[PDB]
Amino acid sequence: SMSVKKPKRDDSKDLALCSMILTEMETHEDAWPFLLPVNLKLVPGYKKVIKKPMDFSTIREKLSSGQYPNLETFALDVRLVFDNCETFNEDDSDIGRAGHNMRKYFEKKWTDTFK
Repeated sequence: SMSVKKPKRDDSKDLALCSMILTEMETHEDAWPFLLPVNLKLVPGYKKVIKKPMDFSTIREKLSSGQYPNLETFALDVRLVFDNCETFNEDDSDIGRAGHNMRKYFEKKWTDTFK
């Protein structure tokens, strides 16, 4: 509350560390469905169904230009990528499996880097 604060967690490395995580996600062999925005002209249904499209290249640009206020807003966009994928893709498809794999990979790196 006013003039009453918990001890200051050091957040000075968060930007660098989210960039490293994002590099590791970008270079994973199963990243290919997620590297670029879904082409809304060429993929029927996507525009109407997926209210907030997100992809690794869009996260990279937001990261690089100070559009994440804190590390939690960064994780919310990474998770959005996988939540969108599960909304649109069957679990038993190459893309569906890719999304599960990547979400697992992300959540481990997130825990090991920050928790």
